[PDB]
Amino acid sequence: LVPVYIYSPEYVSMCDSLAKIPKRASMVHSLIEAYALHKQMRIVKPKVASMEEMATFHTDAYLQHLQKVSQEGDDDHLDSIEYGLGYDCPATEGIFDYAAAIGGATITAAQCLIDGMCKVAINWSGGWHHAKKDEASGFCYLNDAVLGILRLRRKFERILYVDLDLHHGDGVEDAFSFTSKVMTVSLHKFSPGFFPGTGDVSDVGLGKGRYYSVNVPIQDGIQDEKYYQICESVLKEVYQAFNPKAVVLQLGADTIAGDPMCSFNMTPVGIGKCLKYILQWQLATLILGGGGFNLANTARCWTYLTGVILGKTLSSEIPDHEFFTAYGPDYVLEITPSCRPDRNEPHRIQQILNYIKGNLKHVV
Amino acid sequence: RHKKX
Ligand SMILES: [K+]
Ligand SMILES: [K+]
Ligand SMILES: [Zn+2]
Repeated sequence: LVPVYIYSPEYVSMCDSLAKIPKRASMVHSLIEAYALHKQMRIVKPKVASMEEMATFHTDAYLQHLQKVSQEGDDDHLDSIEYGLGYDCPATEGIFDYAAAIGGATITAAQCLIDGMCKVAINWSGGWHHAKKDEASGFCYLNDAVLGILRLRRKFERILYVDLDLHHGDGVEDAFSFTSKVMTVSLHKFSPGFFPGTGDVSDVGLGKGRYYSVNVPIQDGIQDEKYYQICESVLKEVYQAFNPKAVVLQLGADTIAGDPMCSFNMTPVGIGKCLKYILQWQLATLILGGGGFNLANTARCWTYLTGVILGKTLSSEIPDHEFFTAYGPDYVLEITPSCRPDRNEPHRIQQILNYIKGNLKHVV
Repeated sequence: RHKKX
């Protein structure tokens, strides 16, 4: 009944090396440790994913290319553009070891849930949901979320994937778009020009998996109250229709106010309410991180959410620790929404929710 | 192909 916390000092150091989010893993763990939450959890050392484990989703051609460019850090390789390596996903030295580490950590978490040693397994450094079978994408080199679901598949016949990242979890949706045994649900910003450009409400999966992909297109400026209304409405209908045996939850903090992407206007409290709703299902749950580019706020959010999982109220004052100086200007745990408009029209939201309700009527 | 980022 004690939550599993995927952590090792080696694992955090590796995750710190990602160019797009340097030192974020350290800051998240350091704050969690400063609140002493790790003492209330079962700390589990992550394994490194084998080539074969990664090949359960990713193609050998792609994996071999990753390993190749990882050796010398071969930027400007002729085939790199084809495999998605570029501005978003640079071909840096040791990137293969980075991929295998994160993929292994999520698999380890999934294996803990399978063994029944816990009901909640946490990997805050995972959740890289953009990666395709043969293509890096959106800062993601390996889709650890897919690898984790594939592992959970060995025991749980129906798996629900819930993606609360700011961006559409297109990698995970595409991976399972043709099956009805994994349902993916994504709430995300949807607007022409905004990455990755997919995930309209009309995208519902294909073939046998038709209506087993749920997409909730949302506009800039949404805050806690409306977001939870939308989330609770969709998840209630999804839970009744799909009846999941396990849940994979992606909680990218790039929705949080203060993020440089400045799109959604959320606080960890709002996200926490969505988390609580899923947690009271009492199903095996894999918790992943994802986006989050205000590093202090991302740490604030996932530390708060960890407290939520443990059912603990945390002190409002950030305790002194290695990165205390980064928590200005008020050095508190809570985050204040920005004073900017919510661009979501209630009639648009209502139309979206009705479209989804109609789609889920087919799910039987 | 969009840019993230
Ligand atoms: K999302
Ligand atoms: K599906
Ligand atoms: Zn994101």
